Amino acid sequence: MINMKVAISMDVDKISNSFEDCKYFLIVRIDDNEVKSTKVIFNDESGKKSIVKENVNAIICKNISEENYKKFSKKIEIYHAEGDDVDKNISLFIEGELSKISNP
Repeated sequence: MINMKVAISMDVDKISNSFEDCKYFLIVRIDDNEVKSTKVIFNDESGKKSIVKENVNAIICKNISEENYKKFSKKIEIYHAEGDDVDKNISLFIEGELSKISNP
């Protein structure tokens, strides 16, 4: 069973085009294969520091920069979103059905 914290790169209406361009990071705690809680971290100068402090297990995004990939892939597994829908993607994540990004 998965017990993990996952960061998702979000626009107000959908998963964003990139980790870099998002409005906010949605921090989801998944426990006994269920979403238990959520939190918004705005993608501003402070939010960029905050996301590191969260110590997430995984990121879900559509695209990510070489720099951010280099930084986060040391510790964090980075998964590629499939379409725009965050709930569909959280489900796919839990099911083990998202692909792990190897190069941005």
